[PDB]
Amino acid sequence: NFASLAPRRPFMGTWNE
Amino acid sequence: IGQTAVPSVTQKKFLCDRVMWRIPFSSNFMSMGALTDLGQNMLYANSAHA
Repeated sequence: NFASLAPRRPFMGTWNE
Repeated sequence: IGQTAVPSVTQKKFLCDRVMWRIPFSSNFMSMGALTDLGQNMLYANSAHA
């Protein structure tokens, strides 16, 4: 291992409210 | 080769080009996480080993 990680919808989407 | 073939010896080798040799600091050599168990075994006693 060489160290490598990340935090990981067809029907529209943007909804931060 | 053939029925006139001369006596012979065998020679053996390998190549491993773009690689780097690895030795994981793990209680067994599998990769079970980025922070290995040996890397978190001896945070108990100071350690400071040469």
